[PDB]
Amino acid sequence: TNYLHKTLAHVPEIVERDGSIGAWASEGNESGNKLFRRFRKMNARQSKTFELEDILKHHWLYTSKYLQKFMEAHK
Amino acid sequence: FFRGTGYDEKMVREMEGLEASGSTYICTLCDSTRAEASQNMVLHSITRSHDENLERYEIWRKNPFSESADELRDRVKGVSAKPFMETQPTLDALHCDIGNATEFYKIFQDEIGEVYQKPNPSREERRRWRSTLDKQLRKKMKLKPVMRMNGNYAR
Amino acid sequence: ADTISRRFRYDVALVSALKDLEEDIMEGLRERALDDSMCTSGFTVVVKESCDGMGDVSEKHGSGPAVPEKAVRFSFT
Amino acid sequence: NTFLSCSQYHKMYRTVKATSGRQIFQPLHTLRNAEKELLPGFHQFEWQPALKNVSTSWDVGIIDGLSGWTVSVDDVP
DNA sequence: CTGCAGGGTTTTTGTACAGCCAGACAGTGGAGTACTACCACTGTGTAAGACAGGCCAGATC
DNA sequence: CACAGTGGTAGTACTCCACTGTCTGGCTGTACAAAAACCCTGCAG
DNA sequence: GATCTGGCCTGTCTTA
Ligand SMILES: [Ca+2]
Ligand SMILES: [Ca+2]
Ligand SMILES: [Zn+2]
Repeated sequence: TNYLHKTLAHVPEIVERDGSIGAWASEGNESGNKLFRRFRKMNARQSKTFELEDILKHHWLYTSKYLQKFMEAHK
Repeated sequence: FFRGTGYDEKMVREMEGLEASGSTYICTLCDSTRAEASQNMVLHSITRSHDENLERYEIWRKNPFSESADELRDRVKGVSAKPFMETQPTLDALHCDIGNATEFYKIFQDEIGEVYQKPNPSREERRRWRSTLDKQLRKKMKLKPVMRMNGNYAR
Repeated sequence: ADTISRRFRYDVALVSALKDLEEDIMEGLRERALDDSMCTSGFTVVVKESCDGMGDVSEKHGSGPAVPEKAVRFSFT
Repeated sequence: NTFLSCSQYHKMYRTVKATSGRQIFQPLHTLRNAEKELLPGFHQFEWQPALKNVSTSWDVGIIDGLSGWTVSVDDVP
C-alpha cells in the first residue's frame, strides 16, 4: 500500500527536514468540519444566499485568541 | 513562509497532476513503481517537488523524442497533468495511521483462517473469518464493527 | 456559475489573525527580554495551511442556482 | 431552555464570577438538588381502590425497562 | 530670537490637630461550602480509478 | 503519541453560620508648607 | 470457413 511505503522509507528524512510530522497533520481541518456542521445547523441564516457568510463569520469568531483569553480569566 | 501540508493523498495527487491512486507509481515523494517498492522496501530518497513536476508536464506535452504513449509515461514518471498548486513534500499523519490500521485488520483476517496453506479461498470463508474476528474483538477489546476505519478505532 | 462561495481576501485575513496574536507576541518579547524599540523588522512567520472536502452536505430549496451536495473548505493556521 | 450543556454552563459560571463578580449564577451542585421536585417520584399520591398488579411505592424514579429479565444464557437473551 | 533664573501665578501633595465608624483579626465546631479529579467514551475523518486476465466478435485471406 | 468535551460521585479545601474584644485604616472642620509647571519678567548671548 | 486481434468484461487493490 502506498502508506506502508511512505512510512517504511521516507520517515527519517521527513523528520530531519522540518523536525516534526504530527504537528503538521490534517487534524485541524478534519476536526473543524465538526464546527462547520454545527454552525450550518444552529448559527446560520436558513437561506441559500446568505448562509455561507454567516458560517464564515461565526467560525472566524470562534477561532480567535483574544476571545479565548476570557474563557480562563486567570482561573 | 507557507507550508501546505494538510492535504490527503487524493487531493495531493489532484493538485500536483499525478495519477491517483491505485497507480503503478505509489509514492508522492519518490519515483519507484509498485514492483521496485515491494522488492526493496527501506531504501529510497525524496525527489518530487513542484518545479520538476511543471517541467515534466512540459516534457510530456511537447514530447521532443516522438515516444510511444506507454513508454513516455514511464519517462515522465506519472506526470499527466499540469500542477496547479505547490505543496511541501510531507506525509500526512492521520490517514497514515488509518491506512496501517486497515492493513493490519486485513492481515489479522487472513490469519484467522489459513491463507498461506490454501491460497485460493472463496467469499464465503472470507465473510466467516471477518465475522469471527469482529465477534472476538467485541467480546474482549470492546469494539463494535466499523463501516470504515475512523481514527479512534485505529488507535 | 452554479457554484456558491464565500471567502475573505488572503492578506486581510492574514493581518487580522496576526494582529490578534499581538498580546502573546509582545509577552514573548518581554519573556525573552529582547529589545523592543530595536529589532523591529526581523520577524518571520511560519503558517500551515490545509484544504479538505466534505460529503453529504444537504442542500436547501431557496431560489437557485442548483448546487451539488459536496462542500469544500480551505483554511489556514 | 437555552440548550446549554452542563459543562458549558459551568464554563459560563466561572467566567462570569471571575471577572467583576459579584457572582450572579448559581453553582452546579445547587442546581442538581434544585430539580428534585420537578422530576417524578417526589410528591405523595394514592389511588383508590388500590391498583392491580402495581406496587404502591410512590418514590420510584428512573426504572430499567427490562423489568427483571433473567439474563441467564439459555433463555431468550 | 535663544538660553537661564529670581520670583509670580494657581494648583497640587502632604502633614498636620482631633473624634470615630467599618471591617479584619482569632476561634470554633462543623457545614456546607466550592472546586477539583476520575471514568469510559464521542466526532471530524467516507468513492471512483488503476490494472491484469479471459474472451468474444467482427474483419480478412 | 488529537482534543475539547459529558455528567455524576467522592474528597479535599476552604469559607463561612454564632458568640467577643481589639485593632488599623480612613473619614471630617482649616492651617501649613513643599512640590508642579507654566507664565511672566529680568539680565545676558 | 479458419484465424486474428482489438476492445469488452470482471475481479481485485488503493485512497476515500
Ligand atoms: Ca474528506
Ligand atoms: Ca477527502
Ligand atoms: Zn517513495
